[PDB]
Amino acid sequence: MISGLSHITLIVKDLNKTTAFLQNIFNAEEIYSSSLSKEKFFLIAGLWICIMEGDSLQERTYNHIAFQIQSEEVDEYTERIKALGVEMKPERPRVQGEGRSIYFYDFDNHLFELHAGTLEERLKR
Amino acid sequence: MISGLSHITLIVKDLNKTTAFLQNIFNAEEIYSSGDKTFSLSKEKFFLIAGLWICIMEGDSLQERTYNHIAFQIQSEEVDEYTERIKALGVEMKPEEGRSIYFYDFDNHLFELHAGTLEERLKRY
Repeated sequence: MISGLSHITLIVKDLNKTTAFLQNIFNAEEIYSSSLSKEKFFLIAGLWICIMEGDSLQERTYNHIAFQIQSEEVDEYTERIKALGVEMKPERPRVQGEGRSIYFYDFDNHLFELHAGTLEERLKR
Repeated sequence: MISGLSHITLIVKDLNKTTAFLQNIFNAEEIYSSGDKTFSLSKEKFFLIAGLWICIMEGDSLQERTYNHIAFQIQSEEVDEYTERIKALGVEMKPEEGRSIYFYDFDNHLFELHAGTLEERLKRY
């Protein structure tokens, strides 16, 4: 059986610029630096994230990872995002029981979500 | 502060096919299903995999394959097993015994099953 999540790997054109983005917004903790290729490992809220430098670029889509935050934190995270001038999506339509979320991109078409809801709340079906 | 992973969202062209894929390889557990075509409401399902909340929505598949990917953890003893398990589903596998397995679903998503922990990966001290 699957024990759980091992890690998430992302490809970016500029590793040092992405590093700063991760360290600033997600308080990412760099735990490794290159090797087969140029890469860095970060710990983000317990999750092992791998960033590799490459010219590969996925077209933008709703395929994304979302991190858990608290409702009372949506505004502060919003100010933080605006400050770095990163691109933010507008309010997405949602149903009752679906908490607030903010969406923004990195520099390589990676959509990230900060969700203030709980799976339990969305199970009023 | 970001407390952790909320969920992972994947867009697929055919949920039924993808569902079976998730069930056969990851023992994915379906816990939610919505959608109503006569009401112009696209379908989506929520799955639990080794405790992780995974969301699937119907839409276009990635139009190209990249190295960005999600890696799930397993045991070294289970590598040969999953290798065969995945081969039996007929999906493409990257030959890249063994410590890590790479393969695509039906929508150009690259998955990895990885044996070994973060600690193990960074033992070089």
